[PDB]
Amino acid sequence: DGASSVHWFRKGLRLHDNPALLAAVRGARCVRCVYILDPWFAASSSVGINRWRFLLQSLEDLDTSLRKLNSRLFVVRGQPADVFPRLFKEWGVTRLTFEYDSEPFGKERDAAIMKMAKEAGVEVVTENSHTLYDLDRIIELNGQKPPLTYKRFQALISRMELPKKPAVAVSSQQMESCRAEIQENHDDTYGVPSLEELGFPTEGLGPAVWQGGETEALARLDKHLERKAWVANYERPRMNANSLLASPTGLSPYLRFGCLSCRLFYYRLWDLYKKVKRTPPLSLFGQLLWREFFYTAATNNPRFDRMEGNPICIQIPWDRNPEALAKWAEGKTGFPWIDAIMTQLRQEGWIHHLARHAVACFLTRGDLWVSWESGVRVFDELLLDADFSVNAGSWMWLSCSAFFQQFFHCYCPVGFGRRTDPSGDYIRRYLPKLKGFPSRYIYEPWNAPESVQKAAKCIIGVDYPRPIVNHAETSRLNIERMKQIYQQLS
Ligand SMILES: O=C1NCCN1C[C@H](O)Cn1c2ccc(F)cc2c2cc(F)ccc21
Repeated sequence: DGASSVHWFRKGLRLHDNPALLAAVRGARCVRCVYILDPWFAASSSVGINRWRFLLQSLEDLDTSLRKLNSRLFVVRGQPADVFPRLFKEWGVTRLTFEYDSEPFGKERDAAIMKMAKEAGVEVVTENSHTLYDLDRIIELNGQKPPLTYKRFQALISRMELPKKPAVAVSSQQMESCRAEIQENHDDTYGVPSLEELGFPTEGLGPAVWQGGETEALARLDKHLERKAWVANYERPRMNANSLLASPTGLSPYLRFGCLSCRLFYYRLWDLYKKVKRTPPLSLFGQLLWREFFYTAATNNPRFDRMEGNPICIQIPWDRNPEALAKWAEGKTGFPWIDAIMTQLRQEGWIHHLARHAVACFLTRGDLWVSWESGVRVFDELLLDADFSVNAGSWMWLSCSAFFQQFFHCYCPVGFGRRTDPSGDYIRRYLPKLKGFPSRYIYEPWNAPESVQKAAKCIIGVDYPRPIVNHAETSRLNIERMKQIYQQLS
């Protein structure tokens, strides 16, 4: 008997490698794809324009793909626990499918939905295609606790099956054939909203730096895996000035929203390795494996993104310093390297991993001694590839709050920028107020003589702030403080 299925998009915003959507379609007489938009989400949230644009463009891409099959995405407004009982009744739903969510809050949401579906006679299929592995299997093999060091994680997955291959494509014919009739007034209720409807400024015609959606994700995957990009990205990567700019082959926002399947990426990367080198090392997959590591650590920890009550996080007496945090968040620290990175993050929504090391170091154990929790919140607002697991996980790792086995140094907020871009043009691009400084002073403009500041038409302390701390004194004190925190544990 043919099901009436609803496939629920949350992440996994794609039609390729979507085993949950396969389960919705197989043996269905009727299928509807829904995204549930909580109309009061923003009331509790301060998420910025770049993440909203990326989400909306991802939903518009799904709707465009569904229109090719004479169907539509249903953007249902409400909270899942409220709308699903109505949808079940009104649409006569017999099956609900969705990609598994490992994050503690989503797991609790989904468990409640599964209870309500069971009560209503609705079958539920979930598939764990957001990650490479069954995270619960990793934890099970580790004595029912997540690994807390990366080598242990690698040992565990090294005695597990390989990640599942990407699922086969849903039949275009099957999907158009089993579609729900779209009403002409679909957009009364179920349309994808425009950015201007969310109060954001009017969008231009030019493309975003990071255009959302599955179509863009797959085009980027293709370019990313061109042989001509193999040396630059996998054989001999270099952290140079050009690396700091958003790359047209970058995949991380698409992986985070599920516009790109991590299993597809994994096996296409393996395929390219085979062609070029004629069994790859684990390091080939490091980007995906570190992501999986943080997902595994997060899934059973509802306090993962907090310090207090987080069982894996050392309790550190961070300063309560809202003025410093606000300066850090707005790029007003007076360190042009830090400020340019935070400006790029706010303007575009992606910054290089080593630039994330730099600004997170400055906020937490390197300089300002503000809790990593506040850095998590700012990255959640602004960073396209941040989610509960990788954001908090990376901040705890970087700040030596969790996963600690050895100390590693924070980069210098002057020297690291100077080395990465000796030209200073990264600074000039994101902090044009500083553009007249010669490259000798542009990373440390408080050291420029008054003659140079006058000719650069930027007087430090007036047109651009003085550095908010003395880095040499502050970082040595902070190192001393952290060392004592850890050595005292004995
Ligand atoms: O470089 C290394 N070594 C081990 C892992 N890794 C890559 C990091 O995960 C990159 N990264 C993030 C990715 C997503 C996100 F939402 C937040 C962060 C983030 C926060 C930090 F404070 C510092 C690094 C950060």
